[PDB]
Amino acid sequence: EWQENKSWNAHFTEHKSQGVVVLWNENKQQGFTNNLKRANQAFLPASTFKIPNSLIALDLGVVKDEHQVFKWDGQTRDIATWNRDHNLITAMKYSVVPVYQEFARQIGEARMSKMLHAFDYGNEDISGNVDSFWLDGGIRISATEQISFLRKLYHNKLHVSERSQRIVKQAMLTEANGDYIIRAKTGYSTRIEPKIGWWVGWVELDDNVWFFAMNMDMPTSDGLGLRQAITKEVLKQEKIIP
Ligand SMILES: O=C(O)c1cccc(-c2ccc3ccccc3c2)c1
Ligand SMILES: [Cl-]
Repeated sequence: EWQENKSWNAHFTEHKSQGVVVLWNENKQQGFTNNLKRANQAFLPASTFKIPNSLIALDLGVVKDEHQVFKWDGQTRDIATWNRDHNLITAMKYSVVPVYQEFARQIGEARMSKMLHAFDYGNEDISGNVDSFWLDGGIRISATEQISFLRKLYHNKLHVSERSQRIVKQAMLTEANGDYIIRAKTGYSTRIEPKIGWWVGWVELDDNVWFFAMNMDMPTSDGLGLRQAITKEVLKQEKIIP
């Protein structure tokens, strides 16, 4: 059951942008969004794919645990934080594509495809290069589809071990204070139009969980901070966070 609240569009327009925020109240099993059409439009997941990618790599033993070090390959890239050693935690924190590209190559197309179908993840289509299909291949996912996937992750209901799901939820940790915990993952899609940014995850409260998934137009990297800012303004508006 779903309600459309066009008043949230103000948060996008104030910043001369366009996008969708989708909220899900777990206690009440009710969803909310500013744009039901865009809520169900499928986009490239980009670095939000690092969630399913981590789960599969851990569950197959490609990644031993969250401490295993993935050594920088020595190739200088334009993102400074990528030119260093990483573990699962920091690789997630800094969206370190090269690390996850090597995961995908070791996972393999066959096992990746099988796992994404078991996850019911998006259109489950890995068409393209195994090490970049989530950036410029055929895989697509909508904001509402992100929520269904995330809800299964939260409840340890995905078809991987509980350990794998706990580790990935730890690596998703983004913000925590006395009022809430946010576990989430950002995304930035540029190789295929329209260029968008993602932010998907959930807000843990004492007595409830609010799942969220947003995407917005991102013609330039200058607006990437709006992914979190716009999401948080909606959360504040709905009195989910002070
Ligand atoms: O936020 C992310 O989720 C993310 C995921 C993957 C890559 C990048 C990325 C890539 C190129 C950039 C260029 C200019 C400024 C920032 C840039 C950031 C960000
Ligand atoms: Cl944690």
